[PDB]
Amino acid sequence: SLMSCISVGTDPMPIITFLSEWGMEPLEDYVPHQSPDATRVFVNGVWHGVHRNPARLMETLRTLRRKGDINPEVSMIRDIREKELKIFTDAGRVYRPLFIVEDDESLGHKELKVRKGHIAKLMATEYQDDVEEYTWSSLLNEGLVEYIDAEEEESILIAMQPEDLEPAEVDPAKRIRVSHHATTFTHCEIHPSMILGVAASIIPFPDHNQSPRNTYQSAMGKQAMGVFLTN
Amino acid sequence: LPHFSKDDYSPESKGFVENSYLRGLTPQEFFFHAMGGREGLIDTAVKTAETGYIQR
Amino acid sequence: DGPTMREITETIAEAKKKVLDVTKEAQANLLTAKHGMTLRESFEDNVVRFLNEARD
Amino acid sequence: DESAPITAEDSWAVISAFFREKGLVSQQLDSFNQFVDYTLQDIICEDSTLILEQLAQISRKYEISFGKIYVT
Amino acid sequence: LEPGHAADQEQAKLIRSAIEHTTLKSVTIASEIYYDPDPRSTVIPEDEEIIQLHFSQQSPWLLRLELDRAAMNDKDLTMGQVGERIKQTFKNDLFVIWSE
Amino acid sequence: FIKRDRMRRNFLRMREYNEFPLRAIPKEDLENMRTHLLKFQSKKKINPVTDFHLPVRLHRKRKTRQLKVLDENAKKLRFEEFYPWVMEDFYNTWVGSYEAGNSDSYVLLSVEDDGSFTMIPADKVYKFTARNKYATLTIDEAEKRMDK
Amino acid sequence: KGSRFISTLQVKLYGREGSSARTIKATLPYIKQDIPIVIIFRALGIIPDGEILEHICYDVNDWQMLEMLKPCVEDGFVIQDRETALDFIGRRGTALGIKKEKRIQYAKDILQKEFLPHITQLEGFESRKAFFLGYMINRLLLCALDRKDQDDRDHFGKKRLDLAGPLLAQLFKTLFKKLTKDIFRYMQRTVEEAHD
Amino acid sequence: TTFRFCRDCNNMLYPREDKENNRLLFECRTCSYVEEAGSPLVYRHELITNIGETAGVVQDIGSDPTLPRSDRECPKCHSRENVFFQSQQRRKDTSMVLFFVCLSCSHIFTSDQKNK
Amino acid sequence: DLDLERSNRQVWLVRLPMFLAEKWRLGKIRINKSKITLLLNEPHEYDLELTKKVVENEYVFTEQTIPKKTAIVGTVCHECQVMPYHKIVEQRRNIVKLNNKE
Ligand SMILES: [Zn+2]
Ligand SMILES: [Zn+2]
Repeated sequence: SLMSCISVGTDPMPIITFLSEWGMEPLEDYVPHQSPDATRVFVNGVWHGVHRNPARLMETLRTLRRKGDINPEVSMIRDIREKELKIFTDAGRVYRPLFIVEDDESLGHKELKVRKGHIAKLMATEYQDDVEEYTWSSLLNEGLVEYIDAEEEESILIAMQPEDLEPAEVDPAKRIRVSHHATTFTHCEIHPSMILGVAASIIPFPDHNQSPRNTYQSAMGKQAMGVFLTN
Repeated sequence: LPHFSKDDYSPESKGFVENSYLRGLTPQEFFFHAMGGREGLIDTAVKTAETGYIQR
Repeated sequence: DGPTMREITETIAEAKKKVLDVTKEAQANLLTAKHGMTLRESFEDNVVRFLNEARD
Repeated sequence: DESAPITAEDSWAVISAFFREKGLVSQQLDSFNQFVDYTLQDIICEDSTLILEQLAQISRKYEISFGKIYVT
Repeated sequence: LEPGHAADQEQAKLIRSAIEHTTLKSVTIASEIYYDPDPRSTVIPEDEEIIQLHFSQQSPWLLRLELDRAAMNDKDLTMGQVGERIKQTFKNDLFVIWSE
Repeated sequence: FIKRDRMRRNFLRMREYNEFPLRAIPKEDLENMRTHLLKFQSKKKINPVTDFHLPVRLHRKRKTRQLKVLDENAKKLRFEEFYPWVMEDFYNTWVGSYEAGNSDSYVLLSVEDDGSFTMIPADKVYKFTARNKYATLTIDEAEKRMDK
Repeated sequence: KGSRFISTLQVKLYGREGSSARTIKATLPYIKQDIPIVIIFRALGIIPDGEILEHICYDVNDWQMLEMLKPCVEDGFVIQDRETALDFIGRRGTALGIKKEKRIQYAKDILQKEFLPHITQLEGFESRKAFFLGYMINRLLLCALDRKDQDDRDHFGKKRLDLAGPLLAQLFKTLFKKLTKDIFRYMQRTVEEAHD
Repeated sequence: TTFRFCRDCNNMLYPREDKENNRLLFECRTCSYVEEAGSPLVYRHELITNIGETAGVVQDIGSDPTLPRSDRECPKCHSRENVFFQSQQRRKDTSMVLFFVCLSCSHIFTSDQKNK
Repeated sequence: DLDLERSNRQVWLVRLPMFLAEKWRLGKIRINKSKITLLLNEPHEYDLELTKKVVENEYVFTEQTIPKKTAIVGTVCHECQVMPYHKIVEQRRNIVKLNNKE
């Protein structure tokens, strides 16, 4: 799809070394009787220890990755019910970005961490074409947008579009949607239309078509005839 | 889909497209419909290879 | 026209009720899996039945 | 105000940022770039040496090293 | 069904039961093995009330197992057959009592 | 209903205690003494070899030119001792085993004759396990029995 | 880091459900048979089954799982010794290295180097590999007890995409060996004849 | 059920029948340790089960975002904030009853009507 | 020939971060009641952690069918983990992810 990228892989050592000095007791000292409730900890499918207070551990790594010291490719999944915490720095994973919903507010409810302020700071940079250089990266380092792989995706609850879904609580020609009954969103999609690849991003109103019809055009358009390069 | 909470058997959760091609499909419906639509393509591919061998 | 689209919207909405009910009956363990299918399957067929009668 | 929650239109500014930075063939480039920077060197140095010893009446031994790597 | 017995649910039910295969492991809840040594007295309270109840040689290891009703009452059955089935199964080396 | 590419107008026209000093402990001792660790894994509440037996004994129990594999020394060393550490009578018994999980981040402050400590990191750590508490085995017959 | 090894452990559960002899064996590499697990643990040095069971059932309440394990416990009963264990395995794969003292040793080395070549290949980690082989076993049991669904093979979370980075790596790596090998051979053969 | 292990042997104690005192003892086929039978029941088989219906209910089940909330009030807490989920017995014949969990008392209840 | 010398010293094991480990390849135990502290030689006042009080079947031993000169020095009395004061520590511990090669 358009937004999706693919990890290049990093070194797991810093994370492990970090995990050690944050409560992960090594495996050699593990005795399931005394630690009936510990959480296993994996790093690329290597059991590395257990942890006894993983909830505090998780949210530490997250902000440590939202700060930008854990390279944001890195996926970290806490599987509460299986008592497991998994981390991959593996190369080759497929991931896409998402807005972070912080259920924090003086507004007293959840809302995206990115506001008109940053939007302005962005459009200022595009129309630069005097430097404050708000780029994509700044949205990363400020903990506004996260990469999410497909495994980590299991443990989030994405909102579909901010407006229609974050604030709590009609044209009959308009299509019919359902509600924000879910109150625990932890992410919002940047734009739902970004689930389409390149070829299908040229169909107009692909949501008014029969599905195979979009597969056809998406394969014909490759044998249209245009200008292929200006030179 | 990761847009739903768990154990959600409502019609729109398990794949009931409700709008009409005129009104447009919401992004989930779109994806469920595309999932059903792909299964149609594969069958066609299969149903003609296996037909072709039978008839010969 | 407008009047029609309303009834379609209603007719769809009833199905959700009929589906909801079967969900509650199933989740109160009040159901009756007709011999020859577990409670799951019985639950599914009913749903798909209503959801298909609704479209038609 | 500069803290009002954004609206669905505002996304496309975010998306512009993404592509203004990542392009569309990023993954093709990013991986290759990684290979040239690191994975090349580390391929070399995983077997940086190979030896050979002959025994005399004292044993002569030879071994060859592999150091930095340079790409023009 | 038989030509006369067309559309008599009852008569149909009897046939359905007549051919539908039924193994024990489809009616029983769980099997327990004890060591209740005396053949006559049983450490389990109820088994006594039936030990004499049919006592009025044998190993000290009670094998006892428990069936659902609704299962056993779906393709409904009487343990009187079920027992004699076991009785007819191996021998009369395996003494068997069953609840009513 | 349209796409408005002139927005770049507005966005252009809008913007007690026991304190103890510790010093450069002699090295020649350490040049010959190696201070390892040890753990018994029998759950035996205390299991000190004070009650083990006497005496106690802790110890371990043509061609042309060629190229060989290459390997760092420590592994070459660590490998080249496949005789484990043992304790016995002449008959209770234990057997040692390398651990290697946490050989590093462990310096030791043994309560010496005084409360102070010379500075000592552990060389290695060993898992010591009992043996022959029932002393049964069919090392030969095992295959024979497991194939009846 | 090196050769991207392809060792592939498996923990096969035996006999269908309802059958008895539901015993559990594993298939180490270079071992021509598949070894009952209670052995492999002992080979790593976890003798008292009450431990072996604790490497597998991290919730002592769960007696289902234990029941499934007992027919494995009893299968290993003949062995109580680590070195016999190690010996037992050594019997079973590529017996060219006839040195008996080194037989069990080579078995002791196949574990160390060839058995879960991820979690490690250094010396002295069998406590680690032991728990893992427990975990791998435990997950097997959840499935045969219907406590978890079978695994899903299309879950895109478990795929990976090799882009031009990896694909060149895999390629270039082999092409680099071939370069050494030849250099070495030439290096050899020239020294073989003391050629300039 | 309820396996027993030896001590100073730590293996598991099979039952060895005492006929003379006429009761059941648990041997240890490796070291000769013995003891009684704390109950004459020896073995269970458990065809149709009702466990795992609460698999892994940890004190954090309230902290999982993806779990559907619900409003019903706990019989104990009479608080009206509870997460819920189907029976974790991932098997086909399994019913579709609901296990709630109140975020306050961590008490588990069920949506049932056939049997509570 | 092995010798159980005394094996009664109340050795206290400590787990420490690497920056500590490197620095160790004096002290001032300022314990207080059970909020045990200690002053390190300059550096900080890093307290001890009651990481594991009870430690059985664990003893220190040193050495110099080959035998060797065994000596059983002391027993683990309790296991400790380093309590890094935290200002620069987290400032560098987080910054432990700020290194690479060329
Ligand atoms: Zn015993
Ligand atoms: Zn409650």
